[PDB]
Formats: sequence, structure tokens, C-alpha cells
Amino acid sequence: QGTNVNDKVHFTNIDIAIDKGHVNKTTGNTEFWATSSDVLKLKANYTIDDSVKEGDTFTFKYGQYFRPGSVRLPSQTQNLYNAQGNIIAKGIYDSKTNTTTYTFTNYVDQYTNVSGSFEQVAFAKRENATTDKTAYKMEVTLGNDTYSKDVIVDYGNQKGQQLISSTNYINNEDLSRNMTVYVNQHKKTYTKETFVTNLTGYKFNPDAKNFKIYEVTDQNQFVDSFTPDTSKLKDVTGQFDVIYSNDNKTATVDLLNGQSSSDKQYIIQQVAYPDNSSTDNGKIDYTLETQNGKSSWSNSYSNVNGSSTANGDQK
Amino acid sequence: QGTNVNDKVHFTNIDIAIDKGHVNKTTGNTEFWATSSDVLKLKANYTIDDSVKEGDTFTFKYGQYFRPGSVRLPSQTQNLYNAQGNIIAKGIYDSKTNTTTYTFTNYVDQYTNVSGSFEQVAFAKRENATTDKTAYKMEVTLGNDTYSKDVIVDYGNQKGQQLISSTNYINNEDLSRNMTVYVNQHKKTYTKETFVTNLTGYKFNPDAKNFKIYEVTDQNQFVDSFTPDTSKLKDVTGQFDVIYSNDNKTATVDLLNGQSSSDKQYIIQQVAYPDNSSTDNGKIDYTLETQNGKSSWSNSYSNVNGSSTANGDQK
Ligand SMILES: [Mg+2]
Ligand SMILES: [Mg+2]
Repeated sequence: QGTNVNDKVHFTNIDIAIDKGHVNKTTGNTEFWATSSDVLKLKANYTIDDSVKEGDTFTFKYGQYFRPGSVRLPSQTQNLYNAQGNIIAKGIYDSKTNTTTYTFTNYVDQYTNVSGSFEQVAFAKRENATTDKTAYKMEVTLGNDTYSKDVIVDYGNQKGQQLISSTNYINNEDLSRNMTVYVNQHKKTYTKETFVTNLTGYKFNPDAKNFKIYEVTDQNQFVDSFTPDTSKLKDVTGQFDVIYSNDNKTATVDLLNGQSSSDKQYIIQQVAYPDNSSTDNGKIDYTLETQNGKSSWSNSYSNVNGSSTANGDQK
Repeated sequence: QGTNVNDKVHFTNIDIAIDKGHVNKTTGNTEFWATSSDVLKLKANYTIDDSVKEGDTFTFKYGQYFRPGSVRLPSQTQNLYNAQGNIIAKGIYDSKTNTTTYTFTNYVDQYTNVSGSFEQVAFAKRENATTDKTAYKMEVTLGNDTYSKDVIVDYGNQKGQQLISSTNYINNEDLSRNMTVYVNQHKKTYTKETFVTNLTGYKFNPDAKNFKIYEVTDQNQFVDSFTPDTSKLKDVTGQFDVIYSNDNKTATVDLLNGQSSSDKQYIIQQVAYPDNSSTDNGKIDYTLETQNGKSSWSNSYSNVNGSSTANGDQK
């Protein structure tokens, strides 16, 4: 009962593809533009040996640079279906081990000569696949069958920009946007440095204590993937006053923080929660006001479903 | 009751954008590649005059070349929401008049100073926006506020191909693929002409009488949009023998049809139904076997969700 049957579930035609992929003007390669709506697609065929029984298990093990999901983190639930639309294997995905463990239903005792296929949306493990225009080996083991493919990733980090942001990830359970903002990558000096975030369709939760400010101590902390390793970083959150306003849709912080000038470099992380469950569409707008003027970077969320919103004053 | 309040619902910042759009390498323009996953996005802000009351109506009227929806036809249901996630206007889209009529709830009596916005996925009206690399004026009237934007469409009709297919539309209610296949656009002569369709993840319904063969009598009838006008066409369906096999996943037709040779040109339409409701992913493969060898064209469906299937022999 619970027997591991990795050796009895046989995968063929394993493939990782970039969907849709962006062709690099100069090199001619198709790349994975992770911040331009590309995803990875993992596909395979499989057969199940007849001796497999109800409750037998098998695993999908994903590698260092590869995981299921998209910008949105994968569900803990991962199921496989039959052509009738019924679940035949119930899977639990563990992020810590980057592994899904599937358990067969009674389908495998009710049916013989089973063959199937799947297609799964997949992505870079951003905390490891860190750097723009760099090939990373995307690896997976389905049962005991291994496959790998090199994928060139680009996240578009423009290291000359004084303000640049990206979605780090979307939470699968609450659809919150988990943001990463890079301030001062090019190491200028400022004598005014007001950082404002304005949310459309989202709100901050100040009580959740998830607006975090890290002082960079090494340029290589700014990973191109916008998924820095917050355990390497200097947390200075408590030194700053983050002021909320506009129904928790605006956050303002004086990054000078009582100094007359600063050449400090920052990684800022934030969590923005959709207004309601009818949509997660919206926009997050960043501005940085310095002595030289204002820089801006925005992040828009517009799905293929459409949406609408409205507000008014109750009488 | 039921007062038309088009004059009392005011739209601003109306926009139609191509999402994502494709840049034409030669011309430099951003184009709507309708068969390469682009859609249109209609956006606007609005305000509601306070005198509007429950049951008051307003329209969105779409133009000759523009409609809501995507490759998938729009729902008859079109709602507007507030930031709490509640419906504030219940809409009915009529394809015949290309108009949505919205009815306000009691939100517009219980609230004052209402403003809002929407974002709607939209598309070409393919029966009218027929031709590749052609600008079509995409027009809409929201209330009494009109807007238009020229959009260059491309469907990728390669007129030199002896066989080419496209999705005409996806049915919104049953997710069927409604396909258009062009045979012999360049008008060659054949002495073998076997046309086969193979479905993966879909089945034909032979009983439904929706596999149609039209004999082209004017090159113009091949519209690049793959949405020909079947009223201008010569229906020859009943002359041909369409042979179903492989669990209604394969259809085979001898297009020579008892002649020794043929230079006829054909438009073929078909309807392919998903195996189940858990997904509509899958593929349709077409081949044409002539004296010269075999031509093939395929259409794949791979959503951002993932899917899986399987089949076996019930014990
Ligand atoms: Mg068995
Ligand atoms: Mg009113």
C-alpha cells in the first residue's frame, strides 16, 4: 500500500518548450522572456504498467532551475485526468523538495492498457536562474525518466535605470502580487529621494508587515530575475517610515531618511492584494522623485478574461 | 422604467490596444496577428450621473469590423462590476446587432458619485475584416461616446499553400472548434486528392451534419480571415463521401470524387468537440495526399492552465 511505482510508469516524448518564446534580434535564438508573458510548457506521453494499483505513488522531480507554475506559483494540488474528465492521480507539490508526489486512484485497478499524456505550465526557478541572457538547464525526472533542455532566460533588468520593478511572484492562494523594486542600481547620489507606490485594483495591508527594505551591500545582490535571496541581504526596514494613504493604495517613503544625501542602493519588496475575487487585473505604479526629476516604472496586469470596477459614495 | 440613459453614462480615456501585438519587420507597424494569439483590449473610464436609476439601460454598440470576445465568440452575458466584486449592470450581447444592452441594478440608486472602468477582450469581426495586412477601423460607441482606431490585421493566409487551415471560431457555450480549411488556393490539377483530418482531444459528431464542403467559384471567396461568407458559396457537401473512423477522431474524403482529375478549389468547414470539460486543449491535424506527395497543416490549442488525458480498456 503506497508502493512507489516510478519504475512502472514510463514516459516518452518528453519536451520542454517556450510558449511562445521571443526571438533575440541579434543572436537569432528563441528565448524565454519571463517578464513578457512567456511560460515553459512541459509535455510527455506515458503508459502505466497493468500491475500498478490503487494508492501506488510516483513522482515528478524538478531540477535546480525549473519548476511547475508561471509567474503565479504552482498549486500544492497537481492532478492528472483521463479522457472522461475524471481525476486518475492526485498529486501534492512540495516547493521545498521541488517534487510532486502523485497517488493513483482506483482507475488503475478498473482499467488495463492505460496510456496518457500531459502538458504542464512551468517556469524558471527564479531564485536560481538569476541572470539575463544566460542559458539554464531545465531538468525534470518523470518517474525514472530524465529529460533536460537548455533555455535562455531574459527578465529585462536594465541596470542603468535608477528605478525598475518586476513581479517576483503571484501567490497562488490569494493572487497577491509580490513585488521586487530596485532602487539606484547605477549608484548615483541623491539629495531628494521620495519613493511612492500607487496601486490600482489592489491594496497594501500594513498590519501584515510585508513591506520590506533591504540595503544592498554588494552589486551582485541585484539579481536580474527580481528574486533576490533575502537571506544574504541587510534588512533595514525598521529604520524607515513607510506612510500609507489613499485607502491603502499609496505608500510613500523618504529614502534619504534624515540624511542630507544618499548613495545607498535598495531592494524593496511589497505585497499587494486584489480588491476582490472577480478579477486580479490592475496596475502598480512606482515613482522616484529626486533632485534631477521623477523616474517611473509600472507593472500592469491584464488577463484574457476582461474585468471591470467602480466605486461610489453610499447615500 | 427601462429609461435609456446613454446620455447619462459618460465615458472617457477610451482606448483599443493590440495585446500583445506583433511588429511587421518590413513596415515597422504593430499589427494584430489574430491567428498568433493576439487579441484586442477595449478600455474606458466612466461616470454615472446621479439621476440614473435602477432599471435604466445603456448600450455599447460595436462597429462593422470590431466585436467583443476573442477567437472564442463572446458570451451573451456581459456584466459590469464594482470594486466589491458585485454586479452593478447586467448586460445582454446580441450578435445580430453587435450591441450590448446593459441594465443598472439598484446600485445606482443606493450610491452617488459613481465612477468606474472596464477592460474587455475584443477581436475583429472576421466576416468583415477579411484581408491580411489591411487596416480596419475598429469603432465603438459607449453610451453616446464614440471612438475609433485603425488596426492592421493579419491572419497568415499563405495563398501558395495547397492546404491551409485556421480556427474560424470557438463556440462560447460548448467550446467546439469551428474550423475553416482552404484546399487548392493556387489552382493546381490533382489526380489523387485524399483529405484527412485527425483530432487529438476532440471528436466529430457525424450526426450533427456540420462537416460542409463548398466549391469555390471565385478566388475572392477565399478570405484571409478564414471566415468566408457561406451564403456566397456553392454547397457540394452531399456529393462527397466523408468517412469517419478512429472513434470519430478521423475523417477522410476523396476530393476527386469519382473523377480522374480535379482542379476544383474548396472551402471545408468542420466542428470538433472537446472530449471533456476539464480542458479544451488538443490539436487538429490536416493532410492532403496528392500525386505529388503529402501536404499538412495543423492547429494546436494550448491554454495557460495545463491539462492531461488518458485512455484504457475497462476491465
Ligand atoms: Mg493496474
Ligand atoms: Mg442614481
